[PDB]
Amino acid sequence: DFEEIPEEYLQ
Amino acid sequence: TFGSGEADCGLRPLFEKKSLEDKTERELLESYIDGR
Amino acid sequence: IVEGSDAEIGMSPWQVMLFRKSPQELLCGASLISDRWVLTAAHCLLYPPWDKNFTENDLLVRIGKHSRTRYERNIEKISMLEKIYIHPRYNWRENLDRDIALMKLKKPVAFSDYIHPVCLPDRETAASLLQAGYKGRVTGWGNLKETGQPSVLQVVNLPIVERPVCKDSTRIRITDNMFCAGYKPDEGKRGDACEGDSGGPFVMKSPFNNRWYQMGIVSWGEGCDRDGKYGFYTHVFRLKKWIQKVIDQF
Ligand SMILES: NC(=[NH2+])c1ccc2[nH]c(-c3ccc[nH]c3=O)nc2c1
Ligand code: NA
Repeated sequence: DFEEIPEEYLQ
Repeated sequence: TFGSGEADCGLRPLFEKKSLEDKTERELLESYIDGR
Repeated sequence: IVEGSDAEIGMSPWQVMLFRKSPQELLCGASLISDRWVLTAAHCLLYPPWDKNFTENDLLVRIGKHSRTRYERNIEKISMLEKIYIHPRYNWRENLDRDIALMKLKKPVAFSDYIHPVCLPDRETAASLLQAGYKGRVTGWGNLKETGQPSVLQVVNLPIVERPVCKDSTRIRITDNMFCAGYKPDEGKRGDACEGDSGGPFVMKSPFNNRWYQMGIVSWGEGCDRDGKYGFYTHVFRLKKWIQKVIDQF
């Protein structure tokens, strides 16, 4: 359901 | 930060700042025994 | 939001989304009060009954949104939290009294036409706008029905209800740190916040200086848009000293 967000926001 | 907030708070870029009104704010203002 | 419409682009530039990292999901709404502070409902973060107790690391704050599920590249910003402060007397054991929380972001965010803070009210604005009959606005990406999730941010304008009416609609103890709003069964108008909307802002536009002030935070309700029931919100102006203390102490 939610699109993926850029990996640098998980870390 | 201190009380109240930022300084330019509550003035929306795409509306107040360009003197434009969203479609239902009038409803709010009309309920404060009308505001103007 | 039940019986609300699709908001407009940049209508609520202070609307913030609390996003969990794993599973990636919408948790609650929040509001942008300065370049570094976010305001939300404490129950969004800590609610022992249902083992909820999140920390900085489990959340992300998405600002500048409209769409609920898409990453709006070049429009929204994502921040991590530095600190979460819950009201020292938030009561999750009985009625969610003092349901307020502050989050400090890692880094400031730059404002845009889609990201801009809301004002917190002062004794006189509270005094002149928190009157029964006056309408406020609530926004969120929560459910559209009690038992149905929107694609865009939703908005609904509700009236404040007289305290006697709020207290006589529930068995829970109302305190002076909450207020309720909504139409009466007898006002042929509906609307309410619902699941997924907690933490978000209830705002009013001052006719004295045309600024939007946030008077409440979505706290609770029994079901969604049920007749005879109302939505309860945290009373921001009564918890404002607490707010100022943590923002000038930290
Ligand atoms: N009808 C309302 N005015 C309302 C408002 C906030 C709510 N928040 C919740 C809620 C449901 C489940 C988990 N967490 C919540 O905050 N239900 C809610 C209902
Ligand atoms: Na109702």
